Amino acid sequence: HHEVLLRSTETGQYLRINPDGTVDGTRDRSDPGIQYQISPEGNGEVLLRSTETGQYLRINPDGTVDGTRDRSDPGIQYQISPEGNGEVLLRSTETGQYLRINPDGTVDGTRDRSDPGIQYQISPE
Repeated sequence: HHEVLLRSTETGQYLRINPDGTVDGTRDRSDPGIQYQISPEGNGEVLLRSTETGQYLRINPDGTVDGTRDRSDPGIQYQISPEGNGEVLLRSTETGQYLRINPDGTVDGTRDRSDPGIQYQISPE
């Protein structure tokens, strides 16, 4: 299905959207909530849709991260920005916040371009 995994370059943790719409990080490569489809929006924007539950990764204005079913719900548009050597940043267009996965497996938004938790590998399933 051309699914991809979104993996922290820092810790190797995978971004997971859970059936309850919560989002966190896990090392469990077998978890069904870590597969995504990149949804082209055009103009350099994409949505990141969890395949198991059809939810889009959302970064909320308050800096919290969760999932949503509704593609018009803002906060779900991203710019995938290559850094080099196959590492990328995932920048939410609405607010300009980067998607951050922290070493403890919590996931939130940040503007700190230097934070080690905003770098990802995107790999084919």
